[PDB]
Amino acid sequence: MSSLLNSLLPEYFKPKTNLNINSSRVQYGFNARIDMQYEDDSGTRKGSRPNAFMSNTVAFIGNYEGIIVDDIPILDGLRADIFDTHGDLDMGLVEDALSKSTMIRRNVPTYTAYASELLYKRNLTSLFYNMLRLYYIKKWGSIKYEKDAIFYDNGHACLLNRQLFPKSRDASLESSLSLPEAEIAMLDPGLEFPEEDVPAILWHGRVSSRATCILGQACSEFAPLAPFSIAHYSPQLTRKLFVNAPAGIEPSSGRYTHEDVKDAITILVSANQAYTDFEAAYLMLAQTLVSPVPRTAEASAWFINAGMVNMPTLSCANGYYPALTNVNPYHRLDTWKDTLNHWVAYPDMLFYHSVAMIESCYVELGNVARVSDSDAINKYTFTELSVQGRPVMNRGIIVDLTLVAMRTGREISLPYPVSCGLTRTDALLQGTEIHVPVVVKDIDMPQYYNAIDKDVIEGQETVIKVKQLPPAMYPIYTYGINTTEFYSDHFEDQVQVEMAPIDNGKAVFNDARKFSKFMSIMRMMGNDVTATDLVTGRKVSNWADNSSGRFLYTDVKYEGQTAFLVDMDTVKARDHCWVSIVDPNGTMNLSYKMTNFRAAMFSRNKPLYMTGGSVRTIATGNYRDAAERLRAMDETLRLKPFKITEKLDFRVAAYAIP
Amino acid sequence: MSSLLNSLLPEYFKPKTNLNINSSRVQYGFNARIDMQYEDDSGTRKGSRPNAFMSNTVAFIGNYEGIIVDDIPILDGLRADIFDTHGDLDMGLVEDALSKSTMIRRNVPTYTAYASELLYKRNLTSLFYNMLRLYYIKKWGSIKYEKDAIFYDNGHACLLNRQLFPKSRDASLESSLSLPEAEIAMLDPGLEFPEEDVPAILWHGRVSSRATCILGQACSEFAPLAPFSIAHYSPQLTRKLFVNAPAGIEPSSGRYTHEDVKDAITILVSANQAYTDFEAAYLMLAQTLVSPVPRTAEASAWFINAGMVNMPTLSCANGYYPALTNVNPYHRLDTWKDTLNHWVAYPDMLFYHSVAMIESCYVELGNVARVSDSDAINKYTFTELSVQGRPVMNRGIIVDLTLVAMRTGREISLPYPVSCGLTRTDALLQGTEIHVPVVVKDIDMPQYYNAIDKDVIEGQETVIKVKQLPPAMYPIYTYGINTTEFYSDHFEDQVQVEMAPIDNGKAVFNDARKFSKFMSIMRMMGNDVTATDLVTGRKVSNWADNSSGRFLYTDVKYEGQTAFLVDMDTVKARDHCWVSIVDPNGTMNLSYKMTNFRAAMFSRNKPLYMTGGSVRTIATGNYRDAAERLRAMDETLRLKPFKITEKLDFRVAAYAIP
Amino acid sequence: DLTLVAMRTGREISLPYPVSCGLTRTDALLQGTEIHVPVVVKDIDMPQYYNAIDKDVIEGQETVIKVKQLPPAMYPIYTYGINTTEFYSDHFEDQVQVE
Amino acid sequence: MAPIDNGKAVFNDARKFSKFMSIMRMMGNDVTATDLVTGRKVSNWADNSS
Amino acid sequence: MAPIDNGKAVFNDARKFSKFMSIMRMMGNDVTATDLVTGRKVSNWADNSSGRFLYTDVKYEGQTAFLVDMDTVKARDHCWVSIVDPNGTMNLSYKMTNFR
Repeated sequence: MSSLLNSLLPEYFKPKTNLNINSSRVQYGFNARIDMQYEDDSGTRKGSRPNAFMSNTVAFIGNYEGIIVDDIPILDGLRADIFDTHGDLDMGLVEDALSKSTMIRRNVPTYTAYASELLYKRNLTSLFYNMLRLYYIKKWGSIKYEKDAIFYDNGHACLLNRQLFPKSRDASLESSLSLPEAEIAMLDPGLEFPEEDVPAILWHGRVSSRATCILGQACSEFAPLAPFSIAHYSPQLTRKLFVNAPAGIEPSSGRYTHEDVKDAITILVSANQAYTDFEAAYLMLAQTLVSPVPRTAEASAWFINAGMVNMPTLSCANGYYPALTNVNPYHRLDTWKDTLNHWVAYPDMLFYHSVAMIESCYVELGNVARVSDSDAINKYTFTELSVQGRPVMNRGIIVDLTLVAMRTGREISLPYPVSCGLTRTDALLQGTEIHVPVVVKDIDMPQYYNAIDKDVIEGQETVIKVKQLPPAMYPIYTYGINTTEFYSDHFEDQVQVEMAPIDNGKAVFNDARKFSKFMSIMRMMGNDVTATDLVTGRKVSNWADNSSGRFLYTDVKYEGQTAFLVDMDTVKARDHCWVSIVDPNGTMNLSYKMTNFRAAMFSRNKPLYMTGGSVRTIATGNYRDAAERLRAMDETLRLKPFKITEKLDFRVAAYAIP
Repeated sequence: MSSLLNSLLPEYFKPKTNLNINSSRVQYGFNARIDMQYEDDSGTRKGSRPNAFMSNTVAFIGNYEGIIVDDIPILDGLRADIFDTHGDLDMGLVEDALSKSTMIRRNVPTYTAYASELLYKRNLTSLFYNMLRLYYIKKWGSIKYEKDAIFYDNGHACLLNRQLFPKSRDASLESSLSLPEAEIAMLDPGLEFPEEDVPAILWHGRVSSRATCILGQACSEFAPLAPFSIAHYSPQLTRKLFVNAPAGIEPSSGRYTHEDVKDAITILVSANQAYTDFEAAYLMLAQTLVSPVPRTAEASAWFINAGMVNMPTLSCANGYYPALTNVNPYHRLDTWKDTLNHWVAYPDMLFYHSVAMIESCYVELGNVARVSDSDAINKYTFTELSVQGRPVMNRGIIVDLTLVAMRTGREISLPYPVSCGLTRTDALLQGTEIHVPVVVKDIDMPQYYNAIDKDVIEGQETVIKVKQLPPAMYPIYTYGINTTEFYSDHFEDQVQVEMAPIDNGKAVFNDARKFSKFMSIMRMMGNDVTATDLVTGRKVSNWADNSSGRFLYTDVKYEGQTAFLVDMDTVKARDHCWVSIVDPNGTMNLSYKMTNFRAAMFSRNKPLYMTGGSVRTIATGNYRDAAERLRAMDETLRLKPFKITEKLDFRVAAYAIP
Repeated sequence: DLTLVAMRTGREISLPYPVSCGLTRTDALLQGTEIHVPVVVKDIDMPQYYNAIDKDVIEGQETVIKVKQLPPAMYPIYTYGINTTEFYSDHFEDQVQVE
Repeated sequence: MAPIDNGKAVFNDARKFSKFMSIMRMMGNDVTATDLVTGRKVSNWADNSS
Repeated sequence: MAPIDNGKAVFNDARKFSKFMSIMRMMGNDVTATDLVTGRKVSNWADNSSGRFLYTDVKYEGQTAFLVDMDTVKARDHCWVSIVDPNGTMNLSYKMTNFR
């Protein structure tokens, strides 16, 4: 769904057609200008940060596994006459439709019996999913995965790719997969009984020598060596695949270019009228394509256990009964060919749509994790209250699109309630502390991180405990579309806090909200302050994340209640503007303004520049030549948003109906 | 009748087409949120179970035996001209109709004489019944039956499959039956005198190679090895079967799929004009598709002796008189094709219609068994007063439909008073003791159950004496639509047990009604209560079921005087998500509230999900409006043009609609 | 073929029965791949003009031309200036100003 | 208190800490608080008269 | 801005080419383009004294098309305004004050 994911990008940013990705890691952000103004009891001070880079990091590494499941049928592309006055498939009219379009009327009773059983299981989403993955393996087939490389690196702790991904070796993306080929047989017209558990698809003219090899490899098993996002393990779709081609198919060549895969997809969709089936596969890949690099070491807990990708079962009966597919197809929405027309024009735009989607999900799960398990809307019952359709199960895409609705605060709508794709909320839905394996870089590691072994040596491999899941990403593209108090991602804001009395060289902050505001100010001024949690006896630091220049309360790494002892004597000066002061006095007022946003992308510690021309808009209106909006709002999936209502605690988040 | 069985299903239940059954046991039910409360002089203790599963276990096994009986003729199908004003065959118009036809002139006088006997032989219910069973045998053929498997187990008593079903070998449903084929001869139109005691049917065009194999096996003896419900014992319907098909009958293929049986049925109903015959066969199979696993150990008395199935004799004389069947048939009700049209569209919906019917019957036979013989509407005379027709004998479908009418509280209407199918009320009307076999687990069994021995070592085969039949199923689909105080299936309920501090926990229940509600609500709260009768000296436990989680008064297994001593310092916490009664003092007040309902099904201790399209309420009007429409768009290939439009680039072309 | 004629003339074509028989022309178009047409050369300076497979070819050699986009096979003559487009430029009056 | 906290409560306010510790003693409960800054301990049972 | 195919942007028009190199000079980016007709390299940094670009620095009267090298854009003088990668329609609004 192009028009949906295209809306998530910020109004100032309009990306160009091509993007030459040449690495397994891409930073994306913006260069903003901050105009700070400070006032306290001592006096006033005015400064200005001329260039500030706020960015996340996203990679092409994510452990996933495929399962074949049975899902709903997509009834789009079938002729409009077989459907009655309502949006329902009548078997009374299928008998009539097949009868009028043949001379041999002996086969009508047999044809109707088989058609009735097959039409209620038609889904080509799994075939297009694999065909799309083959396109990007050939295009970006020079990305290197080194086993003894770094995953996260702060200075105290470190995670290697040996950990998080065991049973892996060093390989390029083209060298990862060695796909076998399934038998692409020809369906001779005259066969009366459709062979069971084998799909048949239509084709335009002669099946090319290259087109055979693509369809053969798309249906086969995926068995990777290196952990890659677009080369994840998938079960075998089918053994055989019939093709009702008037001209006979040619034998498989063995080799194909990425350009040849586009020609295979464009023909397969046009012949079968499977435009809505492609839209499902497009959204399903947008989830998987890229995975987040964690903000802090604790945010690696999300990516330990392998998330399951629900691939629908491959079934189709267009090859057997080509009478059912004619020139007047049935569609629910009039904008039902937009997603394919967008991809075929601008293939590399999927990267930006993928980054936009996975950001929105992992940002909002930062809030859902902090919700107490004694309210109406909680981690267990947030999807069920949101959805207003009838899917098979609240899994895959339904979970992800619910989180996008909660982020943007708008009603998202799909034509069919499809439940296919990655489920992320697995690490969240379990009342157990997660054991992230880490490497010790400095001797003073146990003071900061909640480590098992309290005495360590540089080189030792230990384990750290994570109870509450912290935010994996900060808002960048979705910055200021709706501002929560937790992130505090405002354009303009006036922070007011009262400074605690400095007894010896230490200031006690008993309250939780005041402590968050204090360290948030001192960070924007650019003062590396270090405080001691009195309950646990572990040191917290506002400079936890360098990439995103902000302080979240989850950097304390202790759910519950505590009091902090801030060290006011050892306040280091890392980055100093003219605003920056060391000695606060009385009531601290900081008023900042953010202006002059401009998007910038970094890859392999150099600037990554966009190539090609400017993207012209392709989009169809609500009506072509349709008079009355026959609402048909019974079967269509609808996802209602939730607004965060702030309360006194500040540690707990709460959702309400707007 | 699809219509009346559809209304039995709950409002929240939204069924889909396909149901992938892969076992011989299904736990259908619903998930509800129970808000329990315990109020006392000391204070209130609140609990909340967010997902409480109330289930009824249903199996695919059950001993049945078919017998060929004489039943009324179904006159729906014959041309409307030969019928008089009253609605009976006016012989004289038959002789007129045969004379003005395409019949051989020398046969008219001899055939007209036979008409008086042969035209009143119209009942195809037996053939359609067997052909429906062949459809489901080949569809769900992979289900297994093990000999030494657990039929029932409640911890104390165990009942194996060897006990109830001797002469039983372990085998799959597909490998159970080995059906021999009956002769399908071609009717010679130039036959001198019609052969009575040999049925002759009509057919459209040519009898296919597979249709011969299906009709051959349908009119044959069912001799099963494993006691399956859809493969029970049936006698040989007929030896030979004539088929008036001018196009010759092809010889038997040998093999056929489940889709080929649907092809055979749709041709047979259409040619013979026998839709009311199919409606009778649909309701027959709805009774005897699935049998309920007994709720308690002593509720196995219903399934000891084999209940007889009444199959009406196969008799059809359409082959001899082709002229009398045409396109203008005589029918009583206008909605006479609705039952077939429903089955062809949604075959797997019969499973839901079957469980709805047996749950309605076995619930009502529960509270019919607890009435004294000295009454107006009693055990023996509940069918006679309800029935306002003229059936041959009050058996089969009449007894099952009258029980459904009592449950729902509505008027059930059928077009013909047909008396065919299973008779359930067999063990009830006998009014004698039934001896169910049991294998013991513990050594302290015969205190609880009314056993034949008083001391029994573990692993011994004993006998339980059941006098009054307890309810076999708890109401789940019919929950709080026609509520009785016996089952106590309310949304809101409360009980007030009155105790004084002078009593050291010990309470005596003089009343029987509130004893039942106390013991039931304590089990929702997850507390194992063990009462002891003061008069007799037996013991009862509220934990006497692992499906519904309720206490019915028939679990006492004795009718006498009510003096139940419950000691409230021996209450043990058994389940999870439970409220604790540590030490009560004064008057106790228990209460619960069920708020929302969500349909759930379980199989092999895993969730069984419904897949496929959205099932609609098919009406007679929804198809014949498309017949009124006719697709009246004159079938004329009108090709509309597209004017090319030039813009800035001129290299690429752009087409407009006008 | 009838729907292409309807686009050219700009009128509504009506047949009594929706019959689907005859030649199908749109075959090489829908494939959307490169086609390899054979050619015998006359001059030696051929492969500058045509997108040939070889860069130097002696006269009388059998070579191959790579055709990607299909050029028009016929120019409009009978349908000249009835439904005019700017691509063909089949006007009665036309002018161009080179500055 | 929230369920995420495993029984442990921090009293930032001094006024309601006094009322909590006092009412718990009427109810006959021996509470022993520990100061986070200094590291001393206080017990509500510090009298046998009032 | 012309579409950057490989690492090269074709400027067919004469006026648009003059405005492009005039912007990139004020930002302070030493851009080098190749005249396709003559086959000689033009540079916007021709005169250091006067900080502006005239069209006569091409040194070819007549009509031509320029192939601008977008990969080899050096950074001689950088203010905070200065960017290397232009995208779509470029707008530059400057004000000159405080002459001495």
